[PDB]
Amino acid sequence: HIVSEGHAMPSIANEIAAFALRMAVANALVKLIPLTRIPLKKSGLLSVDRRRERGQFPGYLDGKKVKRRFA
Amino acid sequence: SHRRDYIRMGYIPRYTPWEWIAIQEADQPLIAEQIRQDNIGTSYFFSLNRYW
Amino acid sequence: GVHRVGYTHPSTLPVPCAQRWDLRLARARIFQEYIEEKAPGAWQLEDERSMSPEFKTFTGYPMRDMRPGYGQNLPDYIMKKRLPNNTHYELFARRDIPNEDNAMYGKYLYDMTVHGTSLPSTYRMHKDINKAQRNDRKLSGNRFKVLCSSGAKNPPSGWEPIPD
Amino acid sequence: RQFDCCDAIWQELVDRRWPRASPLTAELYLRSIMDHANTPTSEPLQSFANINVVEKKKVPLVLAQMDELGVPRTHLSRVLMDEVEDSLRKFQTYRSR
Amino acid sequence: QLQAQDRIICGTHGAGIVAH
Amino acid sequence: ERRLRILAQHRVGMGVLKLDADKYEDQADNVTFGTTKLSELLADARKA
Amino acid sequence: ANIPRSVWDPAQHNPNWSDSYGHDITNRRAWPARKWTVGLEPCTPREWLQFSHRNLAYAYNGALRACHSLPSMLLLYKEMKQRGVKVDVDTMNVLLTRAARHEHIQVDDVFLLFDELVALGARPDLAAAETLHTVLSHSASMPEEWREARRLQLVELYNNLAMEEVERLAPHRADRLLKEQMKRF
Amino acid sequence: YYWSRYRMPTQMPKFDGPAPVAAPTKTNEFIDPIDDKFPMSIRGPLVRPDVPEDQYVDSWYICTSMTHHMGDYRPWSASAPPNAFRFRPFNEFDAKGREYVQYMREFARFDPRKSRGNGQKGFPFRDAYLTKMNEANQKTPPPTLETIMDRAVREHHQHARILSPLEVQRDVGRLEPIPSYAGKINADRSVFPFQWKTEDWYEYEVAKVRNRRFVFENTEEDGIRGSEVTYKIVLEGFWDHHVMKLAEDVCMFLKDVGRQIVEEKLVAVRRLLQGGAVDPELLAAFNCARAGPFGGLDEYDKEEVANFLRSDLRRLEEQCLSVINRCNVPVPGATNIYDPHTSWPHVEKLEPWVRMAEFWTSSSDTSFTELEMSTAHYEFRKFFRVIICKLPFQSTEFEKRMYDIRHWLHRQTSCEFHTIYRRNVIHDSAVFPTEHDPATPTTHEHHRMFSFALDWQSAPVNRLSTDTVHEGESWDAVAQRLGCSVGELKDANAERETIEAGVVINVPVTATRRLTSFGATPLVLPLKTTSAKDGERIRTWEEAAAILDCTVEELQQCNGHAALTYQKKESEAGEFDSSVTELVAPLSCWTSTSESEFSPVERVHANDTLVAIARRLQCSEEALRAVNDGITDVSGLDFVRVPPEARRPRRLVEPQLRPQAATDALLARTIAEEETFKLKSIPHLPQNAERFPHEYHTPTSRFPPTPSETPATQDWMAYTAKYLDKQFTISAEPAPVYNVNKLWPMQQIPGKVDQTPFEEDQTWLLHSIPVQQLEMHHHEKDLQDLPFINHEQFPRSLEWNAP
Amino acid sequence: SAAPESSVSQSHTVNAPTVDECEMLAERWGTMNYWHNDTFPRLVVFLK
Repeated sequence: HIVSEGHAMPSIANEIAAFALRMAVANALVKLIPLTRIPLKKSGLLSVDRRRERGQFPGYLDGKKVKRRFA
Repeated sequence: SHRRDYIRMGYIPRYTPWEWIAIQEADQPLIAEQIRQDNIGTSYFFSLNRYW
Repeated sequence: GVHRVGYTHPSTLPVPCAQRWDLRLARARIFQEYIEEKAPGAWQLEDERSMSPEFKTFTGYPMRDMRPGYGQNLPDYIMKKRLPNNTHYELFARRDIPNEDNAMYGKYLYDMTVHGTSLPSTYRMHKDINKAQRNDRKLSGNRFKVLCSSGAKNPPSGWEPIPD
Repeated sequence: RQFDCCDAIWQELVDRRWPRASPLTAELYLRSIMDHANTPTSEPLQSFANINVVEKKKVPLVLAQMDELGVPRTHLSRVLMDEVEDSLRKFQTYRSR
Repeated sequence: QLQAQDRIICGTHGAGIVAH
Repeated sequence: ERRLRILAQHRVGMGVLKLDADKYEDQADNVTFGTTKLSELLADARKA
Repeated sequence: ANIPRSVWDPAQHNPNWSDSYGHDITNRRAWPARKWTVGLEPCTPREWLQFSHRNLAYAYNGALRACHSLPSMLLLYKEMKQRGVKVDVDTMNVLLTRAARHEHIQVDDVFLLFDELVALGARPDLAAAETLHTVLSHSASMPEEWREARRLQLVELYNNLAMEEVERLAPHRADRLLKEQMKRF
Repeated sequence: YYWSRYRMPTQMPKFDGPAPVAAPTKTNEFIDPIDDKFPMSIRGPLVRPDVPEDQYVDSWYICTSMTHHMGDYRPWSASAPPNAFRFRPFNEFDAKGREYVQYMREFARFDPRKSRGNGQKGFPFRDAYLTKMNEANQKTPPPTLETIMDRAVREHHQHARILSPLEVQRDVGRLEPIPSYAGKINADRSVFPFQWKTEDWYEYEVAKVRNRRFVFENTEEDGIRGSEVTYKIVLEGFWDHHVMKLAEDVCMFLKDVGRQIVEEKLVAVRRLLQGGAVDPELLAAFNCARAGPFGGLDEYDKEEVANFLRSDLRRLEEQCLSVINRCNVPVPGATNIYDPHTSWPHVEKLEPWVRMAEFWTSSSDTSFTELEMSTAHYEFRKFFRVIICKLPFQSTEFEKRMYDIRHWLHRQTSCEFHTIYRRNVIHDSAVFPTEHDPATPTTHEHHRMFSFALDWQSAPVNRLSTDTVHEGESWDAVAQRLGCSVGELKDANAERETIEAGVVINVPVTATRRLTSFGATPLVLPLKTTSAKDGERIRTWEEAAAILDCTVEELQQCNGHAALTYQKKESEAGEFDSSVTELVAPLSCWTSTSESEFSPVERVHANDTLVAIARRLQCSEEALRAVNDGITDVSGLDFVRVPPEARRPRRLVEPQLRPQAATDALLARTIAEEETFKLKSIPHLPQNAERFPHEYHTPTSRFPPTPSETPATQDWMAYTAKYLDKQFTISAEPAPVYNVNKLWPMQQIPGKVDQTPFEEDQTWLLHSIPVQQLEMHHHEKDLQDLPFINHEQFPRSLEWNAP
Repeated sequence: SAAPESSVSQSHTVNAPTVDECEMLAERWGTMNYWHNDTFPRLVVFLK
């Protein structure tokens, strides 16, 4: 069973959410069975990536990553 | 008040002493409406109207 | 579809009960409510954005009412609007003034109490000190501007300015 | 000079409410608390202002409890009433003021 | 359940830890 | 109880009727208004 | 009634109220992490993430192998058992081989050590079974009844090992390897 | 000098020997050269000592973190319990597992009848409760055929059962013991995994959110929960460590004070438990009921009253002992004040008020792009901590000691006192009776806008407690008139042994037919003098004022017509107009009577046979027959007259409604001006405004507009019968005798034609539904200028509660 | 000097039956645990 926490959206059919589900399942399996930790750790299942979308900034034209027009 | 090694020696109490508690409590008066005693029923008719 | 809502009286019923409309009228008697007769029955909309736990902005309460024509002139808005008395506007209209010392207490009274007499503002003191430091060196730049020129134009009998 | 036990007995009486606390009983309790208020402490507690003057703050509570119990206020002696009014003017500010 | 509590704590000005 | 629940839609919850009297600035008057309204609601609910 | 009686009356003194200068010193201390020589006690969450009782077994195996004398191996084994870390096939084999090599040890003591290891959880393997078989063959001085009693245990252990081997080799269809192992058994 | 404080000088540190020689990219002053040059593989990626962040605070005006306890670094093991696995509070599970086992245990021990007291705590585990409510999970499939056959051929034929993954020894190093949950954990679709209906989930979530404050804090339950009064001290400051330390200090102070108060209460209640006496007031309170549960008057004696009192005192004593034990529990060795069992008063948390202000930093007056790129964020923070005290009794001493801590609160800290105390309120039928509905029921027209003031007065409506007895009356006659017992009326009077004509008596407070002030029947003063003043008509207005006992101004305001047509001579001579047909009395002089205030007739239901009517009206069947000419059955009669001796009559109108004469006296000038200016009617629409409906749209109508109704569009049977063949036998679909609410959530005004939410998509976008054009206005959020300009009056928590 | 108030509740600790309590035993109220407690049940002596 999977319980979603944080920001909830109608459809989470995206690769990021799938990766989060995969990490949660791997951690649950490791907690359930100890010796399962070695294959998952060697395959990178348990490793967490710290990447996140750039936060909003009104200085940018779109607000995230594009500056304003220059003459 | 007997603590000679105060402030200068780095001693600052974590808890406010009972003497200071009593001093501060005795310095100010008590509001008479905080007792909120009630013995008779509510006044349905005149209490809301009262005087302008 | 379009229809006329019926109302079966409990007396006419085979076995009487308390009709929902009767109970709602009793509720309106209890709490002074407003029955909007012109309210359509087909516009009952739930604000799914703030009423459905699917969205990250879910809160559980109907924060806004789905009505594009809902403005502020209408008496429906006016009756349930909140007056600005005692609000943050009341706080701002009194706390936010140029002189917070004057907000706390009168400057003249405070000076007359703690100091000897009323003290001028720092800007006025700057003006007075600059005039003091500039009158000693020369007396040509300055002029005479006063609120009431009557006293200057008609000085008292015993007023003889000292020549310089 | 057992004012804590005197207060305990007064609370027991105001919880019973059947002995029907007399004006004399109320006067005795008020006199006891005022004497405790005027009793000074030792020097280490006397370095600052005297701390026993806080005991007069209980007087309005006792007056409210007398109002609930039905004990008349005027039946108190005038000598006690002068000090009661002193403690009231010291610890009985109304909301309007 | 301190031993000789009345004499040590409630009877001695040193509480048993002050050498007069 | 059922009539009272129908009369008070959201004022009751988990078997605990609650009324937030906010009419007057003074709590002394607000509690009077709250008690009056509670008694009125109870009287109208007692029709059953 | 203002100042509570519980703070100035010595009759109501708290029997177990510690002083202000004691508990802080008690919790300020950081005891040395080398409670045992082989491993380091973790003091930080990162060290706790790295630390595991099963992982300590690998370092204890390495230190046991580095040890050159059976008394030193026994001392290290005592330290490991006191720590409670996991005991496995590696330590079982490295201890049994040296116990068998040593001549001063009675052949019953090595069997007792093997029994207590398998009680601690170290699963038996073919190398340890061979070592125990060698000790049984070189236990002439012991009673014949004792030899027969331990022979029954050895043969049932070999049967258990054969069952485990066939179970672990059935799915992969390695008939030749399974036959080769069973030939040794 | 106020500046004399800012005068103390400091001294520089004393150096020894030579000065630190530098090295013989811009040289950055901030970076420490040798420390930064030192390899990270040796010095570690640490900028602070490895200490829990609880001890570290992010400083102000300095881009570094500081420590509130300066230089005194507690190790990690100080916070954790002794010998803790991974420094956890409990070495069993991690944070999330510890949280979730709580929900599992709560659902395991859940009982729906226990939720009546608490609020959010009453809601069980969401996933388990919802998957239990789901009806599609009770049908758990059995093990499938192939798996059954494989297990059979493995265990029986191949002599090797298929081991579950839990019991498989996958650790090649050692043998692990078989866990107790290897295969004995039964699998059921109704318990795990959780699968629930979307509507059930939505209802659960919204109910849990709404039932936030619906918790009865003060109950009679024994233990931590259950008290007489509850105090919440919400103390707010600028820094989290500030409020934490202040909460600790206030918790200690309240612990001592509450311990002394509760011990005094205990030494007072043990005296009562040892022995006591019951007062006659208490005896009267226990024996005041007219009828007990056993159908008759109950006689509680001294022993029973003392037993009830002693039981209450025993419960209070056990609560006080629990409070004292919890007060004595905390110790300097281990003081945990965030749990109620081991602390009193326990301290709880609250979400801090954090407000991010986003503003420009550049001073440029030309470049908007530069101004936007120069944007900066700085946030205000207000951290609060909540202290909860639950006293099993209401003592003013504790309130005195509690309200007086704001004087000695720490620097830059405020406090709020929430008080939840049990209070006895009185509900009486004397002023809030339970009568029948009015004969004429109020409709939606009485609940329109401004109806709260135009035609409604504040409850309760006054009912006369005094009456005047007529000449043809006796004790039984007046008792019958007032719907009360003659004995109780005589007791209420208590001084009149005899009844005389034209005597004012006091109506008993429990009478069921008490008259309402200002009866709905207007009073009209006849023109006839009924005296020797004139003999034919009242001449002056002073004469009518004297007769009616009311002011001349009120007389003018009540009617107006006499004032308008007053045939008065300007030479100081005022006369009544000869065209005045009648003179109406002002509302203040009106009188009410039972005949004009209670309905003389009532309507019967279908299942009434001369018995239900008598039961409803509290009259006898013989009296009902006598007043209705001895009718045996009322099957064919709809209206039945009510005997005057009925003890529960029917009122014509609702007493709380406002008479129209009050509004007439309100806008008296309007009526007079209308009569003077001959205002027949004021049109509000042009002649053919109905031709174009969308053109005008008065500021009361709402979209979508309702099309005109049609006769036989209610159902397909009626449509076929009327518009298709005219030979269909059945007129319409079988209509139930009861009322059917087509729009179930919405209570629409009956008798009004209205639509229902559209089933089809096409009509939704093809109807005359406009779109938002101007700014969006909310009835309350308009005070807050915009989502960006969030106007907050006070820096209270967004999760703050008002009890 | 006053000793701290005892934290033991006498309403649940049944004491030995005094000879003075026996006279009013026929005129005294008690709970079922009081009457049938393990040590010194009062109903037995009331019957005796």
